Amino acid sequence: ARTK
Amino acid sequence: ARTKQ
Amino acid sequence: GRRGVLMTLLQQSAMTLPLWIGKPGDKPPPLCGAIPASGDYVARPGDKVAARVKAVDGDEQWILAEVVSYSHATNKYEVDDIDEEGKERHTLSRRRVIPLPQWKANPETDPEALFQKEQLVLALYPQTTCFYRALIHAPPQRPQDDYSVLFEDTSYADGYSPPLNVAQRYVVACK
Amino acid sequence: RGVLMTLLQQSAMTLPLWIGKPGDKPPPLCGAIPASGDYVARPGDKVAARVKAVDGDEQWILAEVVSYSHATNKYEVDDIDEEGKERHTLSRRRVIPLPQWKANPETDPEALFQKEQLVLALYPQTTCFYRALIHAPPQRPQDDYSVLFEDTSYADGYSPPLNVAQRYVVACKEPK
Repeated sequence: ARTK
Repeated sequence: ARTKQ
Repeated sequence: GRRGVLMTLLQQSAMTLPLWIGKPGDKPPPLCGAIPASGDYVARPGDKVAARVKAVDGDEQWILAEVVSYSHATNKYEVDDIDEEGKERHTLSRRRVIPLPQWKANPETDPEALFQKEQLVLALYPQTTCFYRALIHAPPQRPQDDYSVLFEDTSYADGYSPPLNVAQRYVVACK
Repeated sequence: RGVLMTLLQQSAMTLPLWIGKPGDKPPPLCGAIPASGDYVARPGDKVAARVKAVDGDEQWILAEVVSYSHATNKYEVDDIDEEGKERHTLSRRRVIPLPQWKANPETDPEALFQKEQLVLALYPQTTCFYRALIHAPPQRPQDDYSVLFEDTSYADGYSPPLNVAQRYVVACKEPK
């Protein structure tokens, strides 16, 4: 996943 | 029912 | 008399609403506090609801009512007014019935299951058995506490009532 | 990464409006209308999936259902980023189905989240969902929600209004  | 007066 | 009977009934239903007690990992269920019913939910005989009914003279009210039956043939409920003076059992479409919560949310463990400040809701107005548009003013701090709400009220210059208290049993979504 | 974001935005764009008919009510998974009781998402469906990292940290991510097993009552889902080891086996309560239709503000405003409602929303330029309050529901069929994300980098705890598509705003299943 791409996180903040 | 009882409504707002 | 009738007035006392009605106000007692309201207290009975508000006070007896069970508190949701989960354990770590559990989420609050549909109909706990502000968590909505599942899609396609059908309320059961005996469940309390807000029911949108017309009089013979035409004004629509959301009244406090109890489910009598639901017909899957016609997709209609029958509901009874909580007041004995309401002598008409109403046949209603699903969109005219909002289930009341079946659990209270504990603010100390499940605050996501409470309505947020300034959310629009339908709330039971004091000394009545009917629901009206309101904004949440403050959520309950403890399980025993009511919400405080500002009712829309055109008798006030700013269009809102002072804060008035409403139990979790009697605050539902206004959609 | 650029291509991933392109696909994700297109997925938001192509989510069909529920048209319905006059006299009708919106179905489960139109906009904010919750899934039916006991619903099982289907292979290929998009979901928010709550992934517990090895160190215990919990994050809701964008994923796609691979399978559901009656044997265990668990899903397999694939992280949308398709990177490295993408697959996760998860309990049902760790999976929230994304809406399958946009609610049309012009016909079904009752199927939109309302101002101040707590939601999980996909953060712009990420594949992760975070707690937010609704700032405004859309007023045109093509329009996003405006939301305020919880964000400790602001003294008052909230972001400025940020836009998130209907496909990527769901009910808040996350404690603070």
